[PDB]
Amino acid sequence: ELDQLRQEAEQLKNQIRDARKACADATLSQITNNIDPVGRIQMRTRRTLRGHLAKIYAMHWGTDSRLLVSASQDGKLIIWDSYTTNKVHAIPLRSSWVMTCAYAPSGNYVACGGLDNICSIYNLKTREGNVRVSRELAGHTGYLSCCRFLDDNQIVTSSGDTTCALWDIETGQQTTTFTGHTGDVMSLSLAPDTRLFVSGACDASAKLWDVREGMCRQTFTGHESDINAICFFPNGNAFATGSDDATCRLFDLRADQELMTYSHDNIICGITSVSFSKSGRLLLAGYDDFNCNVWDALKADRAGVLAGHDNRVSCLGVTDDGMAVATGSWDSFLKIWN
Amino acid sequence: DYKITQVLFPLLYTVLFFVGLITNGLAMRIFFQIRSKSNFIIFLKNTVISDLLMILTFPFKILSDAKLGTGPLRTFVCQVTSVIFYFTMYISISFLGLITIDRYQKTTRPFKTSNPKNLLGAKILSVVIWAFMFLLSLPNMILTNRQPRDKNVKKCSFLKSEFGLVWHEIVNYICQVIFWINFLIVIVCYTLITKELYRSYVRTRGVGKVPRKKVNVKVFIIIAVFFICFVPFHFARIPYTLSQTRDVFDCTAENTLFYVKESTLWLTSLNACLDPFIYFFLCKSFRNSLISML
Amino acid sequence: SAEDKAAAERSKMIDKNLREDGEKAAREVKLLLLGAGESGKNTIVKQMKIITGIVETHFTFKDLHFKMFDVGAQRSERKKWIHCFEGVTAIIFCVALSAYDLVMNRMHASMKLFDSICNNKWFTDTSIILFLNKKDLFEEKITHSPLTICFPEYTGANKYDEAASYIQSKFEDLNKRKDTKEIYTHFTCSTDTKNVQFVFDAVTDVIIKNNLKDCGLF
Amino acid sequence: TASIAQARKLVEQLKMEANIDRIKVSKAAADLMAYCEAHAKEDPLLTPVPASENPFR
Ligand SMILES: CSc1nc(N)c2ncn([C@@H]3O[C@H](COP(=O)(O)OP(=O)(O)O)[C@@H](O)[C@H]3O)c2n1
Repeated sequence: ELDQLRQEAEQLKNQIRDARKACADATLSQITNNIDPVGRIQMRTRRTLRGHLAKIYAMHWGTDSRLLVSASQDGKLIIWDSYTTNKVHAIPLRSSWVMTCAYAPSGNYVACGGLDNICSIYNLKTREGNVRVSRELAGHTGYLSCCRFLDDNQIVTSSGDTTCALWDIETGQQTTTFTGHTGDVMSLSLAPDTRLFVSGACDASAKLWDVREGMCRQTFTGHESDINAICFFPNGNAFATGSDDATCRLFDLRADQELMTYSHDNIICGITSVSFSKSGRLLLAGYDDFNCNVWDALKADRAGVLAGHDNRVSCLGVTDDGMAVATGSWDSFLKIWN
Repeated sequence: DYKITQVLFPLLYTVLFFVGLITNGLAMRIFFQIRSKSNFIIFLKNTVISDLLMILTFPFKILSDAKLGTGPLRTFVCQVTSVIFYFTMYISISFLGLITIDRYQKTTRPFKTSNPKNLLGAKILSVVIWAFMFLLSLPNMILTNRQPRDKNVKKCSFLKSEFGLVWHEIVNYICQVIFWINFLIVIVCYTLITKELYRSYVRTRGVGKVPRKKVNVKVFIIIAVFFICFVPFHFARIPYTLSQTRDVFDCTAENTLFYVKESTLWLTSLNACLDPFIYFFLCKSFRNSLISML
Repeated sequence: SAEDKAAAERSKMIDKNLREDGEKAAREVKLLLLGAGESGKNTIVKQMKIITGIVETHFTFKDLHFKMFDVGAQRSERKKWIHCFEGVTAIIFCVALSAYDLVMNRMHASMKLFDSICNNKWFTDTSIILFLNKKDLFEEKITHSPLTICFPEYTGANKYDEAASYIQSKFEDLNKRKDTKEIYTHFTCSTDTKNVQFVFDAVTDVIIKNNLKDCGLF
Repeated sequence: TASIAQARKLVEQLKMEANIDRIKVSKAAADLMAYCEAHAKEDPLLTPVPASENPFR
């Protein structure tokens, strides 16, 4: 019974590993020698957004590439105007422990959550007066790792309860439950088509999930440590996973292969945030060595360093058009780089 | 002509100078690197600035003392360099007292936080005391208009007018009162701080003793530095002021008077390089920063 | 430029409000509770605190505002969210005195939990307010059951005063720093305004050290 | 039954996840490079744009 099932699972696992090995005929780095590397890239702090008074853990850009939102442990979620360096909004949080921050594609709702197991979504319009509570999703038993808005009526939240949840804003209750992981989830990102999103947990694997059906598409057991940073490639056919062993691994969906990794001797610390560029050529990762790295997604070499912070990095963001990059590292400060 | 051993004496200063020249330098980049988090940071920055000014004034003093003409260099040193050294050392005294007061307030009232308004008030007080010391030192620099009557002697007590002399005596009296007030305040506040730490420890831990002596041995270092390097100078300052202004002391007493006054002045000047050392020995974060620098 | 002026005025007002809120938060004391579910952690809460993963308890003592935090409902990995408790005034660790023979022993489980908390990179300078609660039950339980079954290292005789004092010292040796972190140990009692009195003193002690560490005295 | 239901679910999921169609890694790399070169011109990060039209100057 149990022994037979375990043996069958092991046999099929080695079979799928052999199939993946046979599929990988040529690595990306072997054929990347044709393209000219971008080389050194210089990026400076254009704006220093200094309004927070605690350790910032998460942020997100708007679709307008101008209005962002940031979350720290001061119990304040601050919607910032990156252009004029002003606070468009500042909304108090009932729970100071917040680790996620998502912004609605239309810009009307903003979500925040953390150790309180409750994802609070607040309306940014509030034409009737001051800001007010809009929705409070309470269905998770974990620390509510990350959340992402699909639209004004759907939000996907991955929590520390080893499960993911897709909710509905109008109903206020969980609609879809994603149960494929063995360890608790830490971060997830949505694809451009908002129909197939990847999720990273601490069991050293990244799992795909469909919004409609809810079943798991693909699983990548590439890393050997906990995965805490993940983001989609701009096309939607690839993504990157960042673990605490200084490893950023690129995984393709259709190929379903371990493609290429950011293994370097200088980096020994962990990773917290991973993002991409508008064209996807630049992969912007955040390491525990108090500065962020900008790797070339193809040449497998480092291209830029964002050493302006004085603490562990927690949140990275890149606009849809790649106009600017926002970095927030445990110092109540946001830095804008171009 | 006191003795030829005078030439040996500024050598101590240069031994005091070179190391000092780096110690404040070590405190120049580390103290200013961190932001103005509290009033103690501002006071420490002002203190290290005063120590750097001391280091800047030292080579002029050693050049005047070792070998130099009365006209070209001794008058310049006695006119501005000496006076700026004195009021900068008084500023360092005042800022040490302010640091002690801040520590006493943080110990007796731990729950009170430092607001931006408090930092602004501390900066205003720093500017006010700086301007006050400069204002009292200005007559000591502008009233020395008399030309050197004698070239053989190096004592510049005659290069000052009668009103200059009476204002000099008034400045000495006022600064002695200020130093005594600051010294008693520092002693009282440190004793109260030690008492408060002992009371807190016996309330929380009870009859423990091993860590209780850790704060006692570090507080005494500050007290010892402020005592053996500032207080003997002010014991010997009053007779020197009386000898310079009045003629109540005879000729042969001037030798030992100058000897003890200049030795106490060297002890006071040692504080310029001592304060970086004691402040790095006290705070562990400064040691971590210094190690990371190397 | 009327819109720009209005935006600047709104930003200035928001900054003033945020500064006021930050001052209010810094004036208050944050304490993190840790331990086991059956170690008596909930006993301390239901004593005088008149005023779902985190149970936030706020009470005022001697014109000082406190904020208790409970992580018992967080049934996940601790190291993925234990870094969010930076800057806490102290850690309130509750361990039961009578839980030395319950079964993989309860005391060994608490010591292993205490070892990770006391020797982690996130609480190197954060003091721990150790609580050896349920001392009343420890009086009638020491005689029946000795500490030999928990560990053979207890050469001393089994007595209520001797065992409780010695088991207190069983937690400081787990601390490797012993310089930046000070463990405050107290035995809870039913005396009115006595258990919370120690917390106020322990918070004052660590704050004084914190208020002097940045002042150069430590 | 309860101790084996999760094992059955896991093995069934791992079995039916292997029925998807997979392309060669070379084709995926070619598509990634083509997409990178297609939007390379319209990428401020790769090509530093002049400050005249830069909204962050
Ligand atoms: C506020 S700055 C200050 N404070 C004093 N207590 C002072 N006592 C004396 N001075 C001036 O310091 C310089 C040299 O000190 P003195 O002991 O008066 O004369 P010397 O024995 O030749 O050094 C002269 O320019 C004096 O006018 C002082 N300057």
